[PDB]
Amino acid sequence: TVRKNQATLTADEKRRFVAAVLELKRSGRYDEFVRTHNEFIMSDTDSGERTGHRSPSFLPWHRRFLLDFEQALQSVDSSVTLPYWDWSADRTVRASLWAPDFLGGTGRSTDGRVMDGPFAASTGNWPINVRVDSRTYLRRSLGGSVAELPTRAEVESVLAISAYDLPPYNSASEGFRNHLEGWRGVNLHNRVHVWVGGQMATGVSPNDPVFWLHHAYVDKLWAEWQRRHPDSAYVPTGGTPDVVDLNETMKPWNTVRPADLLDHTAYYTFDAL
Amino acid sequence: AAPESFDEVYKGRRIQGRPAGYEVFVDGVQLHVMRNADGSWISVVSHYDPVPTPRAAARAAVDELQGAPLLPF
Ligand SMILES: [Cu+]
Ligand SMILES: [Cu+]
Ligand SMILES: [Cu+]
Ligand SMILES: [Cu+]
Repeated sequence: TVRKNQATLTADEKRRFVAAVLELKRSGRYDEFVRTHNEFIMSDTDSGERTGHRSPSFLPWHRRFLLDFEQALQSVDSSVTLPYWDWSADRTVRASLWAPDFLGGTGRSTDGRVMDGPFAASTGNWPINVRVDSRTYLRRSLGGSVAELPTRAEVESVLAISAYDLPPYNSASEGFRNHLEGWRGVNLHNRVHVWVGGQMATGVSPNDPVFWLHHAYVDKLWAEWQRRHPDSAYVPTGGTPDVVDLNETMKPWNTVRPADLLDHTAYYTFDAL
Repeated sequence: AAPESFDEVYKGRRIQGRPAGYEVFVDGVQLHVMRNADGSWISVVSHYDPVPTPRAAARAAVDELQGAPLLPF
């Protein structure tokens, strides 16, 4: 139950994480996480119902979505937990993250195809099935569409925002959640998806295993924010159309509320917080 | 008001847009797009990267596709 910085994993831990992810792909379970996510990407809108993104529930929805995925990994290998990618620190293509023993590198310039690591199409082990772009190979263009990941000073500016979220509780909001998500301000989470490129820049972004490591670090930033602001908590707290209030349940699970997900320690701890 | 319609060949491909609340096509295949509260647009193949107009979202999708047929959403 401890989530570790990707940069600190041992060779054995890297091996076991890759093997568990590849087994979930082989069995057909992985692709249904990709499909769930795309359905919510395409339905969450600023003027209508919004649950997984562009809304206060972006953070608890991804916390539970990651917990679903980690649980599925642990059904293959109980030793595995999701590692996190601190992109403010590991900000170049020569991060061991992108080594052939972990996620593989950037895509070639012709067609963006990833050519090394365990998820390269050439292995036969990572077909892209849930897709919109018709190609069936994993693609990336690290640093192609935006030339820099967020920096720690940028992260710090966002962590300093005391209000969790503000009306109208969407992509136009001020406050912490939308600055972390990235639709306003210096842009943390959205920019990272743009920086990786390939399927990570699309609605089928969980096609790239780095999705999980990116969201595990966004999830850690929510935990850090909570520590910086013990007097701040999830909002809204009741009666808000189209938005998940603190004590309302969330789709797709229907049985869990943001309130049940604010304290990550019920589920996991970080190597350091 | 929704944006105006458009029709052009961009990088060899036909992109079309029309109010519906807005629809975009790449070579006759519908592309999911979405408008943000601030008036910017994204599509499902560039969904973390707001651009100012639906044509810009269509063009971003053609850039993303690198010649690949779009699949119907
Ligand atoms: Cu998401
Ligand atoms: Cu969308
Ligand atoms: Cu994301
Ligand atoms: Cu204090």
